Amino acid sequence: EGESSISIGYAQSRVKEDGYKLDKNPRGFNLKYRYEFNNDWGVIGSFAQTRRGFEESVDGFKLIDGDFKYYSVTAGPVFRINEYVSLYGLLGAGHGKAKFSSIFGQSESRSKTSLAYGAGLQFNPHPNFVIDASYEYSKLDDVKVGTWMLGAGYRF
Repeated sequence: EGESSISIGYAQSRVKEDGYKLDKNPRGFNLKYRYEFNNDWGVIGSFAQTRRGFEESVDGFKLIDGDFKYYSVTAGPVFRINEYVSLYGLLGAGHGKAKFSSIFGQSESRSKTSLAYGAGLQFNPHPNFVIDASYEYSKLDDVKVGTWMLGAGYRF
């Protein structure tokens, strides 16, 4: 196969809420995979996932929590700008999953569909050091979602 690069970073999605957490930022991880690095052209895929997890505390306002997970996947073309920098765009869709805890002969689950788009760039200050910066945003009529990713990887 062609040359591939592995990069990892932290992923957080800012969401509007009544007062959950301070920055309303959930904890998640983003794994990036690049196929056909070549030089003239290439492609890049972005994967991210997160889950609510706040320590129990008595505020009197209860905790929304929700015990749910959010997944999103995007992909797009990559074009080198100079001799060590490239610009690429991410396009796809975001999905959310939720499960209710109860005892029944069957289980119940619901899914949601949202648009996913964003942009990212690759910067290599050193041959063996690459910094990846990508972000994603979903457009909902009532819910506004802001997501950013920060990490680094190595070229293989």
